Amino acid sequence: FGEGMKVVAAAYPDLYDIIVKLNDTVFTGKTLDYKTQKLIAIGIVASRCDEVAIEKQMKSAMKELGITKEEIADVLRVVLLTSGMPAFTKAMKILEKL
Amino acid sequence: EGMKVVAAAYPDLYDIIVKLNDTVFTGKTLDYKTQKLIAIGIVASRCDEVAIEKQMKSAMKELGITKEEIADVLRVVLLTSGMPAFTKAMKILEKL
Amino acid sequence: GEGMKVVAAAYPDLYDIIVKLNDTVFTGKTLDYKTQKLIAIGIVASRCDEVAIEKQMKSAMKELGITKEEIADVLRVVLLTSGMPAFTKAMKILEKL
Amino acid sequence: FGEGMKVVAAAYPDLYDIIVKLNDTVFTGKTLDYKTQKLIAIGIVASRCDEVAIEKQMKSAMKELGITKEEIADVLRVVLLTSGMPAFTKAMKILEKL
Amino acid sequence: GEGMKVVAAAYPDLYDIIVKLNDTVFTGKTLDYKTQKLIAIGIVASRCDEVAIEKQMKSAMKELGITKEEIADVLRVVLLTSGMPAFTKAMKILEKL
Amino acid sequence: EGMKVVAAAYPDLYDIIVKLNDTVFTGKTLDYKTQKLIAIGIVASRCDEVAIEKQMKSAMKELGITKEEIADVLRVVLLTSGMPAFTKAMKILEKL
Repeated sequence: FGEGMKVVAAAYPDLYDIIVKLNDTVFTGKTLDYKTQKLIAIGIVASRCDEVAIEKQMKSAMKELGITKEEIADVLRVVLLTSGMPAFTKAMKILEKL
Repeated sequence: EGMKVVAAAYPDLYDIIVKLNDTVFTGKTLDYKTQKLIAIGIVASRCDEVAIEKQMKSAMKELGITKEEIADVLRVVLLTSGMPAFTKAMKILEKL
Repeated sequence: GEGMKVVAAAYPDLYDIIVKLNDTVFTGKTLDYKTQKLIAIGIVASRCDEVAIEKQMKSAMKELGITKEEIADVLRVVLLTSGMPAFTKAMKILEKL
Repeated sequence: FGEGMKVVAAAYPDLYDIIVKLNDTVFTGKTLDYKTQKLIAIGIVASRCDEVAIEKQMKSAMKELGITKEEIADVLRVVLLTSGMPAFTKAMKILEKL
Repeated sequence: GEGMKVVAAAYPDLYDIIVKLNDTVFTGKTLDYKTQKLIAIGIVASRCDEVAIEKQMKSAMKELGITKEEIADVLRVVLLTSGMPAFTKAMKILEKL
Repeated sequence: EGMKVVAAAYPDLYDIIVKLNDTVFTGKTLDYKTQKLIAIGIVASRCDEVAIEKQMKSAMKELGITKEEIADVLRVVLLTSGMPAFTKAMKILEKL
């Protein structure tokens, strides 16, 4: 996890621990694999305005799971349809710079 | 219907919407099912219950996407978007 | 609205400022009220509150004689800026209005 | 918790349990009391479009904590300033009907 | 934009439909392009993406000769529909533009 | 400044914004501090980092609201709004 979660670990250890368990359970799908769920997470975050959140989801996916920029771009096609040009173009620019 | 009126009244707009849809869902590497699961996650992260119900229903009917698959998407909605979105979407799923 | 009827009854200072806010917002330096009301439609149509969308559209048509095709021109912008879910919800609302 | 959470209890017991722990920890503030936090929760939910979520937060607050409609109305004043007339008027109407 | 330059290079079919979408959206049945572009400003100003806001405003001023007071009339509507945070962010963007 | 320009260019608008603010924060029963904590929660549930940082800074400076109090608000943001909003706001808080 990123800087935000390290602050939580420092400030509120028990809350941190419950968040980690939540995260680990969320990403233990019954049918969908972790890669698919992380692609979904990218889509959701990219549909909103948090540029740093978008960069971090994309970076972690590529680093941790080996997700490609081509796979991310396919996620962004869905962002365009669901969410419009502003979200799409912002996300595409972030992907390009990664 | 709804798009049925767009087709009749605004044929150019309708034609470009059909093409936008078709092109979006012609992925370079991810398949259509994966893209539709992403679409469900995005819509479920918001408050439009109709979009959510419609998105889920179409996915199940058109693609054979399962309720368990949808629930796996909703897990991600909880983490990204919080309890209200998650519990609303789970209630919707249960009625399908 | 029902919301505003009770605000007027129960919270007269808040109601007073709300009316004045509305009046001042819609007293543009350059843009006319029709243009501003079309902008308002676009903004609420870009979001998920069906009631707000139906109310902005219905008041526009009633107050200003705005047509469904004019509202649809607004919804074109909603599609581009906001995506298919917002567009399709708002277009169904418009059609049924 | 409401119908959504009962579905989660039925479908995913371990996920349900982690959510309950998260909830209980979130509402164990270090300084702010539970009433204050629930008023904040009303504000946040009311700032968005989920009418059912708004009705449920308000109902539970009034039932569980004895929060008044006058206190909720003061929350909604802040919703107006932060979020605009649509959110304010929708929330006020829901409060009125409660 | 940078986003669109790479889409054009890498994804020509998607780029093609995006351009056509834009062109069709901004070919209104009744409303003119200026009105539609003001609506677009209002919608993106109601949300949190500063880049989109700066881009819509800058293109409006450049393409259409839209003035800061005209944009401010849009922002009046943003305040009413969307609240102080959106209004103040967008007004600062406008002022600095 | 930003509102400083509004004051000069659009005096009626400015005057009504000041009154809206003042009236909103004249609660019938809740105090100003409680209302400002609510405001922090609402803004933090969204993506505008500047609004969040400004809201927190003003609250601490104007009202003596503490970082621990702000963190208690952010707990509610996590539950209502998810991890991204929570972790972003915690990162902002840490720098204040």
